[PDB]
Amino acid sequence: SGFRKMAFPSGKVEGCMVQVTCGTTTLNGLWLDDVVYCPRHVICTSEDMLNPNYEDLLIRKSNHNFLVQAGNVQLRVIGHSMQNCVLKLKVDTANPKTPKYKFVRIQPGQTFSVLACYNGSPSGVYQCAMRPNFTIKGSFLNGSCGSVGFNIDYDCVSFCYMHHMELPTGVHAGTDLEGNFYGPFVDRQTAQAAGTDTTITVNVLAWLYAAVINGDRWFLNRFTTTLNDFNLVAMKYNYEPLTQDHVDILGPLSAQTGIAVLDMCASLKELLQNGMNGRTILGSALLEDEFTPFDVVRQCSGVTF
Amino acid sequence: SGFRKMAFPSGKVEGCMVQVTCGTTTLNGLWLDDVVYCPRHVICTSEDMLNPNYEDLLIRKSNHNFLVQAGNVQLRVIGHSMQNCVLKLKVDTANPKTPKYKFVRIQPGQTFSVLACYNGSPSGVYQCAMRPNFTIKGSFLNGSCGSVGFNIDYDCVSFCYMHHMELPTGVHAGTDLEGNFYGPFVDRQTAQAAGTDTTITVNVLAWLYAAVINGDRWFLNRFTTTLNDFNLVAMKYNYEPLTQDHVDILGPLSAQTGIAVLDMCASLKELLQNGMNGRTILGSALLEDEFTPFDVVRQCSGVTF
Ligand SMILES: CS(=O)(=O)Oc1ccc2c(NC(=O)Cc3cccc(Cl)c3)cncc2c1
Ligand SMILES: [Cl-]
Repeated sequence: SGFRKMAFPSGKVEGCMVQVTCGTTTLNGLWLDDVVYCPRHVICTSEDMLNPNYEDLLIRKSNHNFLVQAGNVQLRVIGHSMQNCVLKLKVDTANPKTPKYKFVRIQPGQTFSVLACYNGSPSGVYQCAMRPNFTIKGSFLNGSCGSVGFNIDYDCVSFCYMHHMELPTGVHAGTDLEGNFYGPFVDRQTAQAAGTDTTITVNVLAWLYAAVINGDRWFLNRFTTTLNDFNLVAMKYNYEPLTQDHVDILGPLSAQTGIAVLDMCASLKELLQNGMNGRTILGSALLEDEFTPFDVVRQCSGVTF
Repeated sequence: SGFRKMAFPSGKVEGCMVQVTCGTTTLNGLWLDDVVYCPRHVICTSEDMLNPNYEDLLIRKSNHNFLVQAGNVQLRVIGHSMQNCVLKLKVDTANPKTPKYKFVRIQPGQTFSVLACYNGSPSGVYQCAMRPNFTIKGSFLNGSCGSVGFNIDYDCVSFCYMHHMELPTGVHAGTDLEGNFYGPFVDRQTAQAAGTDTTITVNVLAWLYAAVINGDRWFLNRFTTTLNDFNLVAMKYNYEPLTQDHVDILGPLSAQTGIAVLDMCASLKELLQNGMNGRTILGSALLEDEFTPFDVVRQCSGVTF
């Protein structure tokens, strides 16, 4: 029993965190096999950041311009290349702590653990979701660039995010491990704004199913809805549209609790109209959207209370 | 920017998690040097739990009755003893991954990271506080017994909790690493209830300072109060008393934001008698009490491990 926002154990990832220095700039890199991955903006000055020509800045660099530090050991850089917005530094030693890994690009609504690092040293781990506007609501300070987001499904680490920048509203933007940004963002200090954010509807529904499994039923009602009527109402509250794919994904939780997805959708429409009335759901006074349907099944028991 | 509930990197602890089997029971153990620590109830059947005589049950066991598994390796048990509610199993091999460690007993209000394990395998990491009623609001399933709570002090791991049981309300009870329970609980299948819980006041104040640092100032007011006047309000809303020690501990956050502790207390006083009025603080509609003053300074300064 109990439901917590839970991150994956960060051990396999901590053993990959290195410090990357290029001139006066210092950020974090990810050491996998004989390659160190880091944001390509490590080669820029603050004066270059407005309109950088990364290809032109990179061609002017040599392997000895990059200082890579793993704990108290200097790693020797023997090659450098760029893949989209990520810089790949070939080193002379394969990381003996390299876990079984994959590079995965995630869709909005998906969750992951972030190992926040400063100077190649892990300082904290937290759980978060890729927002529908492609930003992440992280907790990042100066020097956190290069920190990674991951999922550890079974014994394999799947890397899905690398931190690059903070937008003016305090939210964060980054890339997958192939250097492709999530969202309409660029690694430039030009004016960039995150689009209007919305609530991840399928995730709130999954969290309502988790509350039912944990014994909370006060919000349930005798109503059901069409999928279209649910969307007309939910979109008025800045909720993401619920697709037929989302309904299918909630199928196992619906089977386990005995509450059809469109029946749970009717509880949600009521919650958005009535508020909580001083009540809480799983210790929260807001509807929680950073738990996917897969997270709920993984965390929760197979017997409803 | 950003403020998240963040756990310590779990790496140093994951390297200590082992599986302990005694007959039909399987739970987790902590392997430090040549000793494996686990709950003493691992030696009990379900009938034994009703009223156990642990010394009598233990004297009937031999070293070969305990199966200890570290990854895919069988550890040889060469001795067994009991310290309060923890069983200590002497093994032939010292853990090569043993970090620098301490065993510490924490006070209610202090926070820690929990590495939830099943079959000696870490599956999740979350942050939580020792409640004033000595229970922890964890997220635990069957087989999580023996999972540990910890903090990191520079490069030293401070072990403060070992999971033993779940109370009927879904909250959890456990011991320090010396086998001494937190709270008026016993390791026995019998009726046990958690006392009425209170809010950790100094922690809410620290979380209000974190909101100010992050730009949330709507709750600030021109007013100030006294420790006497405030503690009358605190008693009335089931809040823990605020001591002069708590005021001193909040000193650095007070200096950084320019809001005196009794000035922040008058904001908390108003939040209790009037509510949030549809507003949120750090994305929350409730006053958060699971972040200590040290946690806030650490997350707003970028301390690494
Ligand atoms: C005082 S503060 O604002 O919280 O400190 C920061 C500073 C930089 C932060 C940072 N790095 C950048 O945004 C630098 C940058 C600039 C323009 C383009 C690009 Cl691709 C990168 C990432 N995360 C949190 C950050 C907090
Ligand atoms: Cl995805």
